[PDB]
Amino acid sequence: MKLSDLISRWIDVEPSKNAQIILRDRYFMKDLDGNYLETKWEDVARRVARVVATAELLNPSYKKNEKLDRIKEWEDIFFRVLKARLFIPNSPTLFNAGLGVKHDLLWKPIDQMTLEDYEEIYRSRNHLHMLSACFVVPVGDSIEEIFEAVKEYALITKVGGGVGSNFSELRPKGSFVAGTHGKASGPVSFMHVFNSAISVVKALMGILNINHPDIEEFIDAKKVLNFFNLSVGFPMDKKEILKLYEEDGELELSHPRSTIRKKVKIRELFRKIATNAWKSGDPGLAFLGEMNKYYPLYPHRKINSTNPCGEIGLSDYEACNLGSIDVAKFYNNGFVDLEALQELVQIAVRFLDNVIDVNVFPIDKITKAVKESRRLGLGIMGFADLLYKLEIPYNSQEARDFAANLMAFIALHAHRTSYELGKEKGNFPLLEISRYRTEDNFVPFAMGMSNYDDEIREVMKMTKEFRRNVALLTIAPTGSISNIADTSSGLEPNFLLAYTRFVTKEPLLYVNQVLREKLNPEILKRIEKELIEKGSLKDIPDVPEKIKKVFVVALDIDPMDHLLMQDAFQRYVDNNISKTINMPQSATVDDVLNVYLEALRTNVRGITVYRDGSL
Amino acid sequence: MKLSDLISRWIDVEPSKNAQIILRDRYFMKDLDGNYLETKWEDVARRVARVVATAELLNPSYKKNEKLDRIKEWEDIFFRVLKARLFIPNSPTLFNAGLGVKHDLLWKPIDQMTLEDYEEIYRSRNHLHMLSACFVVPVGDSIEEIFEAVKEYALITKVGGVGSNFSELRPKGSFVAGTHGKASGPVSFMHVFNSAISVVKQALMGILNINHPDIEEFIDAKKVLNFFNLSVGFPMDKKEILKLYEEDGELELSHPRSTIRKKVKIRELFRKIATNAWKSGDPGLAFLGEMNKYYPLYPHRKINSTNPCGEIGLSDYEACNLGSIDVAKFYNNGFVDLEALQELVQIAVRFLDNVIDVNVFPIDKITKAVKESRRLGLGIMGFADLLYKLEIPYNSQEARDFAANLMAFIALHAHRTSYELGKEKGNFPLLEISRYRTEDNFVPFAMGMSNYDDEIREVMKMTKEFRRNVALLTIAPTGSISNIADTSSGLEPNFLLAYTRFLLYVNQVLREKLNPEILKRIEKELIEKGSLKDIPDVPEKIKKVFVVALDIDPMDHLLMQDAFQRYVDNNISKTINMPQSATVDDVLNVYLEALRTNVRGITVYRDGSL
Ligand SMILES: Nc1ncnc2c1ncn2[C@H]1C[C@H](O)[C@@H](COP(=O)(O)OP(=O)(O)OP(=O)(O)O)O1
Ligand SMILES: Nc1ncnc2c1ncn2[C@H]1C[C@H](O)[C@@H](COP(=O)(O)OP(=O)(O)OP(=O)(O)O)O1
Ligand SMILES: O=c1ccn([C@@H]2O[C@H](COP(=O)(O)OP(=O)(O)O)[C@@H](O)[C@H]2O)c(=O)[nH]1
Ligand SMILES: O=c1ccn([C@@H]2O[C@H](COP(=O)(O)OP(=O)(O)O)[C@@H](O)[C@H]2O)c(=O)[nH]1
Ligand SMILES: [Mg+2]
Ligand SMILES: [Mg+2]
Repeated sequence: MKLSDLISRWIDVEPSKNAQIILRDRYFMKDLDGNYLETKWEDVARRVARVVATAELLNPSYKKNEKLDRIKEWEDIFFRVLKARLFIPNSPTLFNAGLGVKHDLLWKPIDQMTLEDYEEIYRSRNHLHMLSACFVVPVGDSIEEIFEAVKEYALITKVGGGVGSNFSELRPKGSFVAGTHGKASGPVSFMHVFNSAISVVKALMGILNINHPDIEEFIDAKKVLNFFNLSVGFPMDKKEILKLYEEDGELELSHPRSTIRKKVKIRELFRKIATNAWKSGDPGLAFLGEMNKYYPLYPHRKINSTNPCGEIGLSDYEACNLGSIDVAKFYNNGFVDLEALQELVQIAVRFLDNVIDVNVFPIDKITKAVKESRRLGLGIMGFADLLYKLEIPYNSQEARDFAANLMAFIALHAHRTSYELGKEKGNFPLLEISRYRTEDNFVPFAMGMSNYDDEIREVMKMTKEFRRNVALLTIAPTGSISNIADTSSGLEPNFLLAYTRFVTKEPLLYVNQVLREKLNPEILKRIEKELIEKGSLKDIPDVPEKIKKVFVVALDIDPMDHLLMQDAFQRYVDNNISKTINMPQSATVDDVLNVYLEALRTNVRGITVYRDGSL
Repeated sequence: MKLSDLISRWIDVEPSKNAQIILRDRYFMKDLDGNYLETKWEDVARRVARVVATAELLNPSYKKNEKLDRIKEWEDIFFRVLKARLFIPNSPTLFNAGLGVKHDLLWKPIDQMTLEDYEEIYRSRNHLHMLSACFVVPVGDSIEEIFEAVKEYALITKVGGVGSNFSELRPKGSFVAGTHGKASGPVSFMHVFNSAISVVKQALMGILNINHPDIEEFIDAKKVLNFFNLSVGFPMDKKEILKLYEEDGELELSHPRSTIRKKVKIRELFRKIATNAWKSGDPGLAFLGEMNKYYPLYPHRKINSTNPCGEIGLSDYEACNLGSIDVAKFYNNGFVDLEALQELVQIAVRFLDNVIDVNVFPIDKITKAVKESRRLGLGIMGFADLLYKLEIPYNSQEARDFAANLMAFIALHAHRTSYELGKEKGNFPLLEISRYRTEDNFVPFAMGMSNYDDEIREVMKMTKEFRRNVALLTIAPTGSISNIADTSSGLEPNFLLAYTRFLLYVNQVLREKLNPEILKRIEKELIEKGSLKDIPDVPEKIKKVFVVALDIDPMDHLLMQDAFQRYVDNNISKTINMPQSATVDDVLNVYLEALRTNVRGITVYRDGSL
């Protein structure tokens, strides 16, 4: 089917009542009187579309005469595509698009739009029209830098971004300084200033490397640092670490600018991490090494840290804007409609590329970084619900293969578009010095799970000359936009099939739409209460097999099947993937370690685990 | 007696065992293995004397061919005055002078020094060569400026004490034309500063104006910010606030970037301040308005904060280096040796003024605000011990008249030294646009309790043409330097006559004027009861004279602060000590009196509080 026909099937469907509460809450614009400028999703769509379309001015391929009706093509498409809720950019894009712009340009009917209107939009974008979500900033070994980073966190947060850092440069607690001669506080201490800053500018990523002398104390640093997610950094190769472990080897903890040295059994270090994650979900693992392995600019540039949820490895001062396709709405008669998914990837990658052009950053080292690489994060949401529609159990193999294929297709046409764009609009500045140029068989992910592999290699070849973006794909958690879209989040399985929203306060008993659209209505009413008490189908009498096997939830799916699904997707994603490894209450410390080890033998770039009943 | 004879009396009097312990712990320079480069107070004195003498390199009135002689004469006068402990610069000067300078150079004999040697000292001063106690930084109403400020706190603290007025920060809940938000408030924002300092190894000043919407929350913000002293700012005239209180009127709380506004009874507010001070000692009162009244650069520059102990009111990015004279060493047969004192005062001013030129700051706008104003903080210590020798009770009008004359004489000669350095080296860049120039009869303290006033008036007039410094005087706490000097602290009475602190003292003047054996006898009781008051079979004359802090009532405390402040161009560190049984009304009563006197701030501590 044609995108245009699918759009016509979605465009007049309004968001549900649950999304609407969310929209009125933080998403509809409010004039300084506290009033409402937007009252319906449609309006937000109009605003965002118009503004993102605006980046077409900067297009060297357009002449004049043509430029107007042209931007009026992209605004309509972008518009149609977001009204349908077929593609949605990260929240920042939706809050801040067109802040600074005059209130009568943003919503006026399109065929009253003039060329000068779109130039005015371009110019009126103020210092809070920050349309991206992920940032990383460094924190060098120095006070001037430490406290400049605290300032940077604040400002990025003011504008609605999430940021992280590797703190491994900070010399250990106890070090010599002069300096001052007072002794170095250590990174775990300095992270308190980071924590305190954000407590007052109303989540962050904090990484320390496994070989830092203070690591043991970091692993323990939330037993506080309540605005931090913490992960343990592995900048060496995965294989190197897995080896050392299986030999019961020892690790040298040391730092360039100190004389503090220690040796620890790596198994014990892992046990310490495992226990704390077992206890409370922190810290995660970040396989920095593995991220660099696939980084076009490594070792010229370096990936040292992820943003708060791990899904973008970013170099210093680099940011990345994201958005996601609801693959659930591409379900056509037992198949994913590839003909409509392709056009939309085409459309989405241009949209996201356009965002960068209309974007404003609090710190122009970040503006620089961004213009230089133009790293995007096209992803998906609604995947679990799509598995539902296709009758594929999440925890299966079929599911992972399908996943790998879906992702592979998207990867393909996403990059083919970075191509057609690097042609039409000019290469991302740093192409030349990238592994796309000086390498040969450079692929920004592992592959090995799809037919599309060979076509992908070609394209990465056609990409030695034309390429708008260092990278293009990710899988975000989509905590909010999957809500807006009425669909499951990112690549996660549904946590529950049924729960109780309270109206604001009344029992509104929500059941998953697809469960409704498939399981018998009488059956449902019987089981409902029990489903909500147990949070799963599996132990419920008189529900057919077909259905318990298809409509699995996160806790129905064992840790390993989670891990392996993450692997399938990482194989065709250039950035990382946000994935919680859910573990049953009855899981042990050993169970966590085993997850960790498996993670080591797969192509996952990080690890988050969550034990049910932990916190 | 000439200063140089005075010097000969004290130069060989060894720092006491207690003083020497302190010197080792934190003043004697150590080499890069924790070995001792300095083992004697004399070494400190040499090093500091020489570094500061080096400033003479930049003297425009010396020809290149007299410089070496002049530089060495200053090192020598500085060295002697310091070894004798007649005058001592603020700790940072002790800690840091000479950092970055080859060792073979700091302590070498003066006879052997060349013009090149001084030049090598001047040019090898590193970024830790930070010689000032007191800083104030602005904290403007943006995320940008708030976190810049925090980084400055970090930086100053890493090398230094700092205060801010947080009043620019829109009230908690305010509209943020920035974004979705609601401004967090000055108080929460101050938590970032406390947290930064909890982590940078080196006390902080936090001020919020009485009429900022968050003042109530502020006043309670320590009923944490464990690193802050807090004060209420009164930017408006002291008279105006007294009137309001007497009329039982109301104060509007507002902020130029908020719609948050509220009315409060000034009395209930004051009583709340006082209630907390009564419990805990915080917050103090900072009479900003009264600091601006005497601020030569007002209204073009403005004073919004003090440093941590409140003794220097400073404009944005301004820093100030302190130094104190031990006035007890000036006692001579019933009198203060005013001849000797005047010479030291001239030296002490040049010394402090030279410290500027060899001082390195960690932020260029401080370098600039200091070069432009050249504010000094010459003060006194040993005042209480002096009174003992003079047989004058601290709690009497006799002491306070003595204090005013004493401080008036010092003020006199200091401003007169400032004229002379103005003439010899050049005026403080902003002389031309200050009230010493653009206004007649301007005086930067209230005067009014000395025969020296007239004389001070005309030195101020003369200072129309030449003036090296916008301001010269303070009275600092002198917590550590008065120990280095074996004397009493600032203008404070001795807190105790005999006491063990971490071991044993016993007041040296009391040792000297008390009948021994009937010291031995009573010594047990005094050491526990903490006063001579209720020990019998001790005069009387001794009882009257040898009073301690808790023997002196709060008004006698406060009026001594008044007496000195009439003759100090900056402010004054004085604790108004209250007995345990004092009441919240006794504290209000202090404040009311504070408002009538010429005091520039208030600190109260009730015995038994914390
Ligand atoms: N005063 C301090 N207290 C605690 N830690 C400090 C202090 N000053 C610096 N540190 C920590 C911060 C960094 O982790 C590290 C480097 O400090 P920095 O400000 O760079 O000193 P420096 O660079 O002048 O001396 P160094 O050459 O030793 O790095 O030590
Ligand atoms: N996200 C936030 N959380 C808490 N307080 C904030 C936040 N953002 C700003 N503030 C407070 C900090 C300052 O006191 C005040 C000013 O913020 P600031 O960054 O100056 O906004 P702005 O200058 O961009 O716009 P404006 O000054 O016109 O409101 O608001
Ligand atoms: O409340 C939030 C949620 C997310 N993020 C950041 O936005 C990224 C994308 O998260 P998600 O897709 O879950 O957010 P959404 O765009 O659906 O609101 C996260 O990894 C974080 O870097 C953030 O700063 N604040
Ligand atoms: O630990 C300290 C003690 C004092 N001061 C500063 O020095 C001023 C005066 O302190 P004092 O005279 O007691 O210090 P000393 O010169 O005796 O070391 C204070 O208000 C602060 O500005 C500081 O920065 N850190
Ligand atoms: Mg450094
Ligand atoms: Mg602002």
